[PDB]
This record gives sequence, structure tokens and C-alpha cells, in this order.
Amino acid sequence: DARQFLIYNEDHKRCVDALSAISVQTATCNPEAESQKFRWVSDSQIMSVAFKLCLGVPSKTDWASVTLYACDSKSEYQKWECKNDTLFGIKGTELYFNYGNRQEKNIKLYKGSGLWSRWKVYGTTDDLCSRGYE
Repeated sequence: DARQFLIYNEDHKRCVDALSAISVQTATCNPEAESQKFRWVSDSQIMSVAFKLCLGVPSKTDWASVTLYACDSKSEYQKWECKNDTLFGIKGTELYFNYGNRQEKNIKLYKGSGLWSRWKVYGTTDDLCSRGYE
């Protein structure tokens, strides 16, 4: 489906990989891997295709793990937005979708806004919102 896409980090040359509802890490990009497919299901939520769950966090806290939760349009812990230059993070806060620090395999919310908090739709140079709505 045109809506489905892969979340890519240029610096690491890796894509987001959903392992389970409590584990979202990264892996060598493969457009054929369901676990690597995601899709916007609203103006602010991204759903894992393999698990039918939405990317979210336990709280809007630095280093909070980003895993999967039952999609809920009323929840703010699973709402995302695009910043500038492909910077991606939690809607309304200065915490970003991040990977690469402290040998941590799972995606984390981080205050740093460098190359590790920037992501593109795999196969393009556009931010994630280019495959969503709004």
C-alpha cells in the first residue's frame, strides 16, 4: 500500500524495526519485511503494519522508550509531528525519535536534535510526514 513506508536514518543507514509490542529497534533496511513497515493512521499517529499497534511512549520523558501501544486517538503519548529538516518527535514537546546513543537498541526519546533524531521515508529525502496527512 502506497501509505506503508520504512522509517530511515541516513547516518546509520538503518530502518526502524518492530520486534514486539515492547520492543522497537533498528535493522538493515528491507522493504519486504512487514516488521519494518509503518503507516500514518491519522494526522498524528503512526501504526506498525506487522503488529497493528501505534508507536508511543510511557511518558513524555527524556530517554523514555518508544514501543507499541493500542492505537488510541485520545492519547497524547502516541502523537507525533515533524520538526525541521526531517527532525521527528513527540507532538508539543522538544523530545525526539532517536537512535544511536549508549549502545541502546530500542528507539528512545532524546533531547538531542542531531543526525540521530532525524528520519526520512526510505527511498526518498522527505520527512516522515510526506507519507502521512497534514
